[PDB]
Amino acid sequence: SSQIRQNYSTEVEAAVNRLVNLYLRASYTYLSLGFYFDRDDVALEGVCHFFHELAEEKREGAERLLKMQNQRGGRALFQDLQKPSQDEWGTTLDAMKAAIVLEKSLNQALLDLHALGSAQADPHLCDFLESHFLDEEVKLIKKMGDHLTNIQRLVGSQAGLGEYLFERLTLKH
Amino acid sequence: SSQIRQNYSTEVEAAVNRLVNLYLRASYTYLSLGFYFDRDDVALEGVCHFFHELAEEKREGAERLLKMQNQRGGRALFQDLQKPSQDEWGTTLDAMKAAIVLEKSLNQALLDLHALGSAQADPHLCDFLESHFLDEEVKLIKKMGDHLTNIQRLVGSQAGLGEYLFERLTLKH
Amino acid sequence: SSQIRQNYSTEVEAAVNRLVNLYLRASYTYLSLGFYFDRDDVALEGVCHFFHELAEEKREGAERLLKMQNQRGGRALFQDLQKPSQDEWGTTLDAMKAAIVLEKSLNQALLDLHALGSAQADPHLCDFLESHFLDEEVKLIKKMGDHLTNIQRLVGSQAGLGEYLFERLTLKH
Amino acid sequence: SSQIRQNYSTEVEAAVNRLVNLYLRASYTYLSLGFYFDRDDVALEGVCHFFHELAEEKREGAERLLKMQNQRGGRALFQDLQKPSQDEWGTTLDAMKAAIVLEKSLNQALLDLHALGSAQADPHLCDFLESHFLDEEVKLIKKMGDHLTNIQRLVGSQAGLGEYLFERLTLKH
Amino acid sequence: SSQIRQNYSTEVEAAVNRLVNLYLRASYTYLSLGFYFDRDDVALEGVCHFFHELAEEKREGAERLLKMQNQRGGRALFQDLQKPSQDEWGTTLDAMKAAIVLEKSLNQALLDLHALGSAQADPHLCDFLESHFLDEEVKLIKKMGDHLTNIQRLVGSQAGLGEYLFERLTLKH
Ligand SMILES: [Cl-]
Ligand SMILES: [Cl-]
Ligand SMILES: [Cl-]
Ligand SMILES: [Cl-]
Ligand SMILES: [Cl-]
Ligand SMILES: [Ir+4]
Ligand SMILES: [Ir+4]
Ligand SMILES: [Ir+4]
Ligand SMILES: [Ir+4]
Ligand SMILES: [Ir+4]
Ligand SMILES: [Ir+4]
Ligand SMILES: [Ir+4]
Ligand SMILES: [Ir+4]
Ligand SMILES: [Ir+4]
Ligand SMILES: [Ir+4]
Ligand SMILES: [Ir+4]
Ligand SMILES: [Ir+4]
Ligand SMILES: [Ir+4]
Ligand SMILES: [Ir+4]
Ligand SMILES: [Ir+4]
Ligand SMILES: [Ir+4]
Ligand SMILES: [Ir+4]
Ligand SMILES: [Ir+4]
Ligand SMILES: [Ir+4]
Ligand SMILES: [Ir+4]
Ligand SMILES: [Ir+4]
Ligand SMILES: [Ir+4]
Ligand SMILES: [Ir+4]
Ligand SMILES: [Ir+4]
Ligand SMILES: [Ir+4]
Ligand SMILES: [Ir+4]
Ligand SMILES: [Ir+4]
Ligand SMILES: [Ir+4]
Ligand SMILES: [Ir+4]
Ligand SMILES: [Ir+4]
Repeated sequence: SSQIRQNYSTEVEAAVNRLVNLYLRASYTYLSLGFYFDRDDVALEGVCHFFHELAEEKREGAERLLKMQNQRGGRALFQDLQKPSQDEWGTTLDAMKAAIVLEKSLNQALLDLHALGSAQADPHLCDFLESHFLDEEVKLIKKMGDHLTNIQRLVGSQAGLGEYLFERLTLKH
Repeated sequence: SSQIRQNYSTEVEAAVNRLVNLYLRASYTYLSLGFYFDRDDVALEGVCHFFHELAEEKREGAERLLKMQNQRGGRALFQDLQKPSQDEWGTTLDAMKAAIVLEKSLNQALLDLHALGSAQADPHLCDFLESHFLDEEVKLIKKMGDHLTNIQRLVGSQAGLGEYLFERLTLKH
Repeated sequence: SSQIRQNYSTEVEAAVNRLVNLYLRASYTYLSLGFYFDRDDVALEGVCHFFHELAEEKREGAERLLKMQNQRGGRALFQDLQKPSQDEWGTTLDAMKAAIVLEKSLNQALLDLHALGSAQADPHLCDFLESHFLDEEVKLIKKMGDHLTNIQRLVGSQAGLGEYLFERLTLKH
Repeated sequence: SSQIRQNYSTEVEAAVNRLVNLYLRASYTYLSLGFYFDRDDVALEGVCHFFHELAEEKREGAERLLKMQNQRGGRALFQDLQKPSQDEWGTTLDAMKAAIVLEKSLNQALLDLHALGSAQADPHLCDFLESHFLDEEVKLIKKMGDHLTNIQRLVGSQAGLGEYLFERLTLKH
Repeated sequence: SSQIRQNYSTEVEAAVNRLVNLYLRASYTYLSLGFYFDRDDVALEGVCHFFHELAEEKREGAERLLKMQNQRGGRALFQDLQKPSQDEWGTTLDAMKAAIVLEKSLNQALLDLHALGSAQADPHLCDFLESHFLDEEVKLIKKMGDHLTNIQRLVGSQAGLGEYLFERLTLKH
């Protein structure tokens, strides 16, 4: 409310609600990725676990944004959550490529909101993103890039072997 | 690589490689300062320890920059490391004056890189420097200034006495 | 200084300063090797760790030489540190071959300094090298030779598979 | 005896007996130095302790030589122990200068015996000296040189002040 | 001696001395196998360890036979120990095939000595072999046969890969 709100633009408020929607959509995408790798005809437990953990992390990011919206006196507004872009996610390589495309879209949304906060002279917003989001996203994208390189090295002429070995020896089960 | 790189300018990448070189050069200067105060004809153990700890801290700073270069998808490029500016470092006062000149050159390089990141709208870079470098450097320069004042108070007409007492009663052995 | 110096030739003093430069150059080479294997497009953590540990070990060797220089009353003299011979290090096999070439150059420098100490009738120098350097170097070169053989066995017709498996099952992560 | 003796020259045997005499004489000199600094008109406890510890260390060195003489099948032969060179030892500076002259005479005797062992192709003798004596002597002479430099820095125009402060703040009480 | 000897034939006594020689020869063969797999150009630590443990076990078997020879009042007689049949042992498969040939020769010698004890009505001898040797040998030969099958499965078209993986994932390091 207006009782606490100070230096918190309507533009930032609306962009925070849109970023909550993006993070919840990303969480839903990772929920779908994780259950796909739990199928009996896919059966890669370390890949399931990897994506299920990211579903939780993206939900938590949305909840931290909503907490901050209320700390600044803005009002949460929820929109429909679109379903994920695919029903089946292919190989671990296909899934990791889709994940890094998703993360770079979140990172660009964070950078766009930081730029809006900078333009609005909203240093609390800018610090909030720097402290809780920007480095978490750079670290995650580096880890996904590391995983992509290792998955790609393992395809060789024996793709099933490579997919098994990556799941067994890199990912957590 | 281009697989992870996002919002990371070639200007920042090059300036990070130059700052790694500056931090490694500073580490090498402090290595030389510390071994000079271990000479049998100098023999000030607390001064040796002070500079040897700074050699480690500046190496660690370079390694954190290199880690960040790879997290952003830039490429580390190493150059020759120039030898320190002196082979013998004079009195503890001379050495502490040389140290604060070195630290203010590092601090200005940090501030210049922060300004470049600001101009490039690179908030991850700016936060990285604010979080791991800028306050560490202000604290160190304050401590060196405190030490300079105490060393200067102790010169009096008995410079050897004063140098001994500072090493014994302020510095760590 | 001349206050403590005894049986410590100017030839040995100068050769110890050159060996410090060689060890620091080797440390710098291993720093570069380790950050190359941390690139997102290389991404071999066990290889990164292997080389980063050697960077530390070679720095420590240089510092033990400098300590000994001062214990004998010689004077440390630092020179420029040349950059490593490559900016990119190829495969783990290429990197391990470069590492064993580097180590055999250090070992020959140790053996040359031992021979000079022998010729100068400097038994403290000879014992110092025997006690802290010669067996450490033989052990390291044996381990690198063991690793080269295992890497070479794994190339087969599936080089990426082999590189992954060596990193996962031999090297430490 | 001839029952165990092997590769142990009569020259080395005699030189070991002479070195025992030198170490016992050095022990006796340090006994005198320590009791002089315990006089009520001298009264420098940290200096007393420093020299009394060296009296013990030099006795222990003689006893290790005698143990080795019997392990090699040589025969200990004792000679008269000459009294120390002074009855009163002056200032801490005078005493530390006398101590480093004494230690460099012991070190030259060690180096001479090592050279004789080398010439006699007696590697057990050479290793024994390298392992238990040569580095102990280099470390001690470095510490004495460090102390001389600090004592000299403290003389200034207030020699009594400096002598008190060195004893209080460097030496152990 | 005749003071304790009872029901212990000269035939059994001589055959026990021959079996000691066979076990010591087997120990020597396993010593050679283990050091071959420690070569830098072979470098299979789990294979080294496997054979070095068998060298110890075969020595211990010989020592238990010698203990029993003296408990029965026979007299140990030692013969020359022939060197192993090869200086280089080929692949892990070649080495494991040589090991099972060696073990089946030991097992046949045990069975022959049991038959002699049976014929001599020497139940202490027969029980001694049943209790300490016959099942140990059946268990070892089963384990070697298990290993041969797994090594053979791994040759495929990538023999170096298979040899590495067997050493890493079956044998102990
Ligand atoms: Cl709606
Ligand atoms: Cl260059
Ligand atoms: Cl220069
Ligand atoms: Cl007499
Ligand atoms: Cl014979
Ligand atoms: Ir799951
Ligand atoms: Ir799951
Ligand atoms: Ir799950
Ligand atoms: Ir900002
Ligand atoms: Ir693991
Ligand atoms: Ir987990
Ligand atoms: Ir597991
Ligand atoms: Ir030091
Ligand atoms: Ir130091
Ligand atoms: Ir140090
Ligand atoms: Ir900023
Ligand atoms: Ir400290
Ligand atoms: Ir690393
Ligand atoms: Ir590393
Ligand atoms: Ir590292
Ligand atoms: Ir030598
Ligand atoms: Ir393991
Ligand atoms: Ir480790
Ligand atoms: Ir005393
Ligand atoms: Ir005393
Ligand atoms: Ir005493
Ligand atoms: Ir020698
Ligand atoms: Ir103290
Ligand atoms: Ir003490
Ligand atoms: Ir005290
Ligand atoms: Ir081994
Ligand atoms: Ir072994
Ligand atoms: Ir072994
Ligand atoms: Ir039977
Ligand atoms: Ir074992």
